[PDB]
Amino acid sequence: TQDLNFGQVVADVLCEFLEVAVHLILYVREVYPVGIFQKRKKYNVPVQMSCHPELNQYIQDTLHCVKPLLEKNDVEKVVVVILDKEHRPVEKFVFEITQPSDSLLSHVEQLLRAFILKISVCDAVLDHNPPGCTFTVLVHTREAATRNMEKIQVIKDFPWILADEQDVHMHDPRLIPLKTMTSDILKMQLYVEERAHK
Amino acid sequence: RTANILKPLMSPPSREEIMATLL
Amino acid sequence: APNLAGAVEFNDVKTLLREWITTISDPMEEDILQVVKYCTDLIEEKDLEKLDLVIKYMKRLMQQSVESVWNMAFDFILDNVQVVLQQTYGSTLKVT
Repeated sequence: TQDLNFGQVVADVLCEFLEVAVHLILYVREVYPVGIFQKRKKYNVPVQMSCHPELNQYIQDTLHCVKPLLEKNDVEKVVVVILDKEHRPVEKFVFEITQPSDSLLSHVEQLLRAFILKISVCDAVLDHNPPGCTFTVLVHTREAATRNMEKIQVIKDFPWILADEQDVHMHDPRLIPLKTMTSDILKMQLYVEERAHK
Repeated sequence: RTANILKPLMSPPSREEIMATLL
Repeated sequence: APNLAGAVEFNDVKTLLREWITTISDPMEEDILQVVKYCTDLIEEKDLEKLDLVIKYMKRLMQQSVESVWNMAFDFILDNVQVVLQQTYGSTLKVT
């Protein structure tokens, strides 16, 4: 049939999906005013995307650095951490990833759609978050390897550092699974860790 | 050990900062 | 991979639970333990969505019973699930 194949499709599909999910999470958790968001269609369902260049550039730079590590399946978890005014983690949206095309590639599209839908309504299964919140992103690699750090430093003005306990530690976290998908080429789950009392 | 955990050095614009509509 | 008495597919696992919970009256400890084993296997196999749905489904059925035996069966099951989540994921399942 065809010989033209990207080979790095899965990583790009994941990166693209992660961007949409991050935008949606920021919307439903009200980390930013609904004003900067514009309704859109992704995976054939409605999503909310930011139109703010500063924010968009931050999210894009972040995932671009991640991409290379995804291409080699060195990433165990990608986490969106919602922080309150005191800069303490209050919520964590965890994407636990495991990487074991054509129509089958659209198959994952259908599978990823379930995660988007779950995020859209997670507002219900979670407790309201504090006022002045912001966020950060954490990348848990499968193994502590210098190669991972090498690969991630792909943008001069956007460096990465090793996280600190104060960046990840959350008080009495409660688990809230949202979606688990299983299949060849991609096994992943999304769950939220929520501080017991906000 | 948090030896396998990486994060961006830079912080994203705060919701407050965003309040300054520059589009 | 994880299964409850041979049942793998979620729907099969669930129907197995309803049948058991709504028709026995005096559940055997061996079967209660089998359920604990299944739940801990779900944790190990990284299928937290299935764990959440099953805990929620058993909770509905085991508590909506005047029969305290099921009330206690559920507490025991959740209890051993939480202890394992706390050490593996570092958190406990939110149940409400």
